[PDB]
Amino acid sequence: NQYYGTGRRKSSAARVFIKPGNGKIVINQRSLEQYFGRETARMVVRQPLELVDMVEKLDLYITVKGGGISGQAGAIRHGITRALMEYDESLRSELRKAGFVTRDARQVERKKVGLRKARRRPQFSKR
Amino acid sequence: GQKVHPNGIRLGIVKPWNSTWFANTKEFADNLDSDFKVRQYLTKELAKASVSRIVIERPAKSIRVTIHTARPGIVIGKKGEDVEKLRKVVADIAGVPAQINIAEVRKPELDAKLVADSITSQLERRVMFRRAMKRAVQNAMRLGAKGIKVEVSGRLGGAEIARTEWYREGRVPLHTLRADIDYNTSEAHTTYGVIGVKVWIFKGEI
Amino acid sequence: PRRRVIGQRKILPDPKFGSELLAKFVNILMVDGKKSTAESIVYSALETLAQRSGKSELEAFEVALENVRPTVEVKSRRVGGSTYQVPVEVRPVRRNALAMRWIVEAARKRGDKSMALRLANELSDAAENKGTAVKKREDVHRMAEANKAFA
Amino acid sequence: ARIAGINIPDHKHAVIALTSIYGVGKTRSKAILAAAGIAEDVKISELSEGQIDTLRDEVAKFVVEGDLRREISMSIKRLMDLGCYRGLRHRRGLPVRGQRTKTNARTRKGPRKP
Amino acid sequence: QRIRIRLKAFDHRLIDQATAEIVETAKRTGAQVRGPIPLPTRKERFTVLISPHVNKDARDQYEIRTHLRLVDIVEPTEKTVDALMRLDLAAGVDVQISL
Amino acid sequence: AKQSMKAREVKRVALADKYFAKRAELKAIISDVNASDEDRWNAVLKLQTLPRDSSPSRQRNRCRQTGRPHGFLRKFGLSRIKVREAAMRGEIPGLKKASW
Amino acid sequence: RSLKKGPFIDLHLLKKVEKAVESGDKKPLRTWSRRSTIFPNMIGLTIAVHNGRQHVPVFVTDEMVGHKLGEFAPTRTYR
RNA sequence: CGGUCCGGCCGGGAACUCAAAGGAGACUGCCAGUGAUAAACUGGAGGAAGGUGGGGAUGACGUCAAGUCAUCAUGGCCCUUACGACCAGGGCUACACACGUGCUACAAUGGCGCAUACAAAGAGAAGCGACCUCGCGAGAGCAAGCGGACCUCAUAAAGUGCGUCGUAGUCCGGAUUGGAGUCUGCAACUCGACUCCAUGAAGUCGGAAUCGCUAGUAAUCGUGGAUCAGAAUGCCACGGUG
Ligand SMILES: [Mg+2]
Ligand SMILES: [Mg+2]
Ligand SMILES: [Mg+2]
Ligand SMILES: [Mg+2]
Ligand SMILES: [Mg+2]
Ligand SMILES: [Mg+2]
Ligand SMILES: [Mg+2]
Ligand SMILES: [Mg+2]
Repeated sequence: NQYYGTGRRKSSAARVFIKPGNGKIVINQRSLEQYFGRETARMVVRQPLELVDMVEKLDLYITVKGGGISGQAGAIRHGITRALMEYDESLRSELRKAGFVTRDARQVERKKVGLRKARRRPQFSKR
Repeated sequence: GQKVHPNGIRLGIVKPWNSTWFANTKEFADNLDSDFKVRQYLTKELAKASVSRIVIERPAKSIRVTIHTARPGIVIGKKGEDVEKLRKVVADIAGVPAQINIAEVRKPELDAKLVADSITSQLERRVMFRRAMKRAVQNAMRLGAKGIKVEVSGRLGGAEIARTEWYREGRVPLHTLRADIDYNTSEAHTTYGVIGVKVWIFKGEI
Repeated sequence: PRRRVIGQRKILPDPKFGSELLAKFVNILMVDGKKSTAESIVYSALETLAQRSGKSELEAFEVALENVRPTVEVKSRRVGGSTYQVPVEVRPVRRNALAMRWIVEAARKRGDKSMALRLANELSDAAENKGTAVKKREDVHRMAEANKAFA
Repeated sequence: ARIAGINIPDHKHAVIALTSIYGVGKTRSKAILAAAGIAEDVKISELSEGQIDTLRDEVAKFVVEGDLRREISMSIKRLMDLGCYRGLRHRRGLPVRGQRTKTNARTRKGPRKP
Repeated sequence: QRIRIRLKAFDHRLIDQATAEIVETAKRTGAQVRGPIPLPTRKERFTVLISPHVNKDARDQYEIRTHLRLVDIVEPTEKTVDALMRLDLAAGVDVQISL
Repeated sequence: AKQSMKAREVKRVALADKYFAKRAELKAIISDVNASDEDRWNAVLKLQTLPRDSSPSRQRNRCRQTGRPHGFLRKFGLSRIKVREAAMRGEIPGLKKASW
Repeated sequence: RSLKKGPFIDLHLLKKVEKAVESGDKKPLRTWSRRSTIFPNMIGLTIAVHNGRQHVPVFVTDEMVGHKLGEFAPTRTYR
């Protein structure tokens, strides 16, 4: 049976299905390299496989919608770790310390009446 | 500073809507104007019937008015007569067929609208504003209000410089969304212009 | 900061070298939240500096930063109707930040063709302790040693 | 080389150099190098005299330079002689196409006088 | 085939009460029912200046939430059809049937 | 607004439904008909002899309670001021002050 | 400006141009149709084009064809 | 899992994403230090969230005869064959100037070309309008679907890839003007928006002085809405990188 983890960030949400055997990664039917043109973001999906060790140990099959580049990569990061903990849960202490268990709650702040943005205030003239 | 309308802020929380029909954008405006024309009609004809509140809903191709009144016999008239004649002209104004419901206002001195109108009508009679207010407060409390205030504004007693004045007994937590606060309004058209009356009544919480 | 003291956000390390320091650098060079394009310019400048100047990429960085790092500075102050200039001994963490910041600013105020070439030549100049950024440290000291009396 | 303008295009990429002519922006320049049979990123070098006079031939089809300037001035003169709103605007050094003058009409008005 | 009812209203507690009525009625009258499913709420919004003259930054921000329910009825057993079809439902609920 | 300004709208509404519902539609279609009467239609002339107040674009949305030609909202048929006053008394169904 | 299908002109002024043609010219023609397009059959006449307050005599000309009548009747006095 | 038009597409599956109605959860509760064994603070654990977690609504008694008689209402006053009322054209858009708020720039952290990955939130029947076809184009003809988690507006742009320009008033910038057109509308002269061709101003980072912002903020990138026949650089709202 599959071991699963949901992850989300900003307006993104990544589903993450774990199974043993290899260093394979398929996001939205596409390869890790193909999906993310940025190699840094590639590293974050790999991270949950650092403290927790996969080389050719388990398959992660994933998908995601919503948000953008780093939102989708953060969300997948998050969902993997949940799927790792699903597999043991002992692993956590490592994952906690990593900062990877937490759901980063920082959403974009709404645009408010009388202001140019969420906080940017119209330039003030004294006279 | 400016205070938020205490009926408005509590809609959905502890205060009901007075119009509660559904309608798509097509006819929402038409419905809303039709509501205005009926409330206006009824509010005039029943001016001396102590009408405190008119609920309107629109089931299917219908409209049914509920007239909350402290004087039901007046509104109804001998054996249904006055109800009926109202119905026949509501239905005209409304377009669709019409039904009228009548709900007793048991204790009007706890009804902010009839309190406010009562003071309004009293200023027009030439009663003194401190009296009228203070009768309202005293009455409201001896009947079990947790609190009440009534305000009066503009040219009290025909004074050249306009004034605002209020009295307040008991408790009126306006910042408590939980608080059953019954708030309403009335204008006194006097020989020296308009005197606005605001009224708040606290009836307990949740 | 009248009442509320704070800690400081502890940014992730540079993706390539795993350095928090270079993360402080890319961010400082970054503009309009273009992180992707910021680190591209920092590396190519480090790559230009590394390849053809004796390598040791992290160390090359330090040799240059070692030179623009300021030990003391002045903090303006208004006492009895007078704006006195009090020379303050500055703390290590910021010491790096000023050092990095003046290197970045001197790079954009340069004639070369791209920010990467500019950045590279600023580091090189700083590495040999010369150029604008080093000179920024020296003015800080000339200005500091002058008001040595009021420390 | 020189072309209908009797102007001398720079030495560097062709599609941009043709822009040097007056009455030839990018759309014409692209179309001509294409209407000739040349590559757009070629310099004057190797673009031989046989290939340059075959370009003169293609550009010859447009009114350009003195011919175009005359043609442009005369169109303005017309408005002015005609006595219409547009013409009065040209003759009064103010903007022709409706733009405000209470403030900011300054390209047309020229730098300000106190 | 199937009869599906779309329910929309401005008030939620009142909409699913009307939903509850229908489903139960169906379930009792031996109809088979898919749902009720919550279909996304379409909330209009309005921003209006709060002062009668000038003060452009002073505004009220209103919204009307429109709630949606899908009631899907598998078997149209006539008793069910009569059961449903003279139910007494909240006036402020708009009811649509698909056939 | 002025009684006379309100009256003007009603005249305009009436004319718009009388003429520029159907007759103007036909004339517009016929001016617009590419395939036929490319030269002698005369429709463009007749569209002009019609009352101006027959064109719908001549109509202006006004607060139905006061006549205000500014700050109008099609949803309610009112200006923001009367929208709010009706809103706070709870006379606009479904509507309340919203935050998010 | 106007789409190529239809050149615009007020009727009342057009018929005015007709009668002025056949019956020989008169004194100025009084018109408010600043919007109507000048036609070749106006070349010769003098149309008096309103400018808000007065009617400007305009000696129509070959080059005026296609233009608007209002283009020749300044509406704002700038001194 | 069965089936292959390799399309969740049809059987189905009800798991997961999401939808939305109800519920749990966070209280200095726990441990440690500081602090008069106090309140409180600080650090750590557990935890998605830690010290009012983040954002909003919520604005006390009152101050400024502050703003609105032009939203409406209204005391007093004033006009009434005119201060009311109808129509056409014009004006509110003027232009020696000055100030306030903005947009777009001066450029290689960039411009251009080709290719290409990832949003959120709204709007829609006198409406949103696909596909097809014609036009370089704005658009036009033809014509489905949809009162919408179904159809349409609608291809996000930043970014990444390759190539080019090589520090120049330029392959920067787009003002202004000529020519020719599109659509809305009885009607685009005064004064609409947009397109094609040509034009290519000032501007190479702004004196004195001065404003915003403490975190998913600033900065930057696109997206939608109200009003609205048409007319957004304004306003209100949305998420991307950060
Ligand atoms: Mg040129
Ligand atoms: Mg009036
Ligand atoms: Mg209009
Ligand atoms: Mg909930
Ligand atoms: Mg509070
Ligand atoms: Mg005053
Ligand atoms: Mg350009
Ligand atoms: Mg703050």
